[PDB]
Amino acid sequence: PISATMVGALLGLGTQMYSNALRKLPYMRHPWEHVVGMGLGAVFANQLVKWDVKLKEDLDVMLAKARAANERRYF
Amino acid sequence: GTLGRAFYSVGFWIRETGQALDRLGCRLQGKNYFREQLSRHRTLMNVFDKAPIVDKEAFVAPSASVIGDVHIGRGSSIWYGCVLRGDVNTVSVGSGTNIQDNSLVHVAKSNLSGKVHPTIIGDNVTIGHSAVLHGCTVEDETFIGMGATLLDGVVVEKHGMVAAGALVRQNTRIPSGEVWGGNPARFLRKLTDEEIAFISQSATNYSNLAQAHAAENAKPLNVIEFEKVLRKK
Amino acid sequence: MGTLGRAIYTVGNWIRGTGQALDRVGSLLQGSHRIEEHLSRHRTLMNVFDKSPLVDKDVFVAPSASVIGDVQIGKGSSIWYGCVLRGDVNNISVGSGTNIQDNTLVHVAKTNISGKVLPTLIGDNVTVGHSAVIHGCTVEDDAFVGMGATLLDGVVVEKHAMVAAGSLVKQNTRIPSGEVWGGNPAKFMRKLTDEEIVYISQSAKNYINLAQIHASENSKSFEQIEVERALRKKYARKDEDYDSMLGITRETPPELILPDNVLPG
Amino acid sequence: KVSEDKNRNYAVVAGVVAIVGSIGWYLKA
Ligand SMILES: [Zn+2]
Repeated sequence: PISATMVGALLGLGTQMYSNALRKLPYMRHPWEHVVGMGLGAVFANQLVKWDVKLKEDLDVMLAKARAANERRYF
Repeated sequence: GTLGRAFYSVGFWIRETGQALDRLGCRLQGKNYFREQLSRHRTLMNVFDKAPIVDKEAFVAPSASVIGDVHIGRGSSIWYGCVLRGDVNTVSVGSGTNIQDNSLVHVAKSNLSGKVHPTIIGDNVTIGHSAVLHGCTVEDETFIGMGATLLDGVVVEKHGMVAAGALVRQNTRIPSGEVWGGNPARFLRKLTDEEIAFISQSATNYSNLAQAHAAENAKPLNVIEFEKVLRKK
Repeated sequence: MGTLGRAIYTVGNWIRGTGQALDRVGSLLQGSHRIEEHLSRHRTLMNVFDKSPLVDKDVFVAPSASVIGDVQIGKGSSIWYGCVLRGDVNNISVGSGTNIQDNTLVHVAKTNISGKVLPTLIGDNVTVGHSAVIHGCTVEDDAFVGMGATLLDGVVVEKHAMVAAGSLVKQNTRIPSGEVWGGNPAKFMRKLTDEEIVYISQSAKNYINLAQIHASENSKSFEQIEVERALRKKYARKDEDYDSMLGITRETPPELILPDNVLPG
Repeated sequence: KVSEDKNRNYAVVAGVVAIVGSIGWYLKA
């Protein structure tokens, strides 16, 4: 369906064409750069999803510690 | 159509990539000649599928510009500095017709001012130096004077003559055997039989002069001038 | 240099081969519709009917100009961009210090309809404006032809005579000295003042100066073109403040400085 | 026959080493 790799590749393609358009160049001015941008976008999206998972995992442990400290007050 | 235009566009992406690759290969070998400013002028230029079709006997000067759908017949000639643009509509030139130096035969660039009329040039027609023909029709054996301007919708009938420097306004029909001149062009006098003989003899002569010019331009490019330009200090 | 240089050279050869193959594949995908650009076949100076143009040493002929056949151009003259001097059926003579401005056509006639057919004669210190048409006529020395004017066969423009811009001068018309003619057809407009004679002379003298800079630029080789491109880039802007901090003064190189005779001052 | 700019050759080798090292870095991580 809709995966991180696909969204990232599409966003990398969009960035290169957006960058070409901001410079008033043709959309496909340097197409190898479009290939590079798709690759980079896919890499970045997969890494971002993995990083989000790791961050949630770490936040769970830290909230566990916070709740333990707060529950210490009622002893 | 759309599929051909998509393929033409994707081909440009592959070509631009290949040309960049070639430039990379030269940069690795320390060659910079790809940076030389060389003229990109093409005598016959295409706009996607619209390309000029030129008879093998028709002389075209190397500095002339023939753009888009432009038909040139046998024995015709396009002289030095001439510009023929056939993008928004077609330009057709009949057999044995001379377009003299620096002439412009073009169609309307836009349809804002109405449907874009094509330009039709008949057979054995003389178009004088630096004349401007824009979306008109010129019938067989007519004379267009040097520096004349024919706007769109103008009909020049057979054996009709437009004097030099005449501005023929839009939709102005020049009847046969009539000399029209001035700004705007109006009837001036009736054409004489000697003038008709001179018209035909002139077009026959220009076909023979064009043959001469087409031969000297065909000469192999001098390697001596090439070496002189290369070795300048 | 050495083994590493040779290895990189071979790799670059492979890269160029691949690039050209990719270019061909893209061309095939385009449907062979695109007409390829080729080496330029325009000849600035060309013979015809075994007649060779005779051009003086210090004459600026623009590379885009077409000088064909039996054409003679004198010292200090200038043939600008897009000019066509086709002397194939007859003789074209151009005097000294005469400018033929951009996109002008000069032609001759083998035989006119009536009268004696004559070559195209242009005298000394004559100005011919942009996109003029000079056909089988005679322009005497120190005359003025406005831009977009058309002179037909037999026209004679006398010394210190002016043809106004856009004029259509009918066949065998004579423009007398000290007179300005104009219109379609051309006709007498008024007399020429002394300030206007001075203007004509100063026009020819200004164009001899302009011809020098244009001739210098158009004859530069690839190596010099690249050197001056780099220089122009290096001196386009300035940071005189940091120069003063460094104790240096950056000077414009002489190859980028125009002669004083072409500057507005 | 030979490329003579030695600094350019060194830079070419450096770019090649960067690319190959990036590939190996990914493959062994
Ligand atoms: Zn002519």
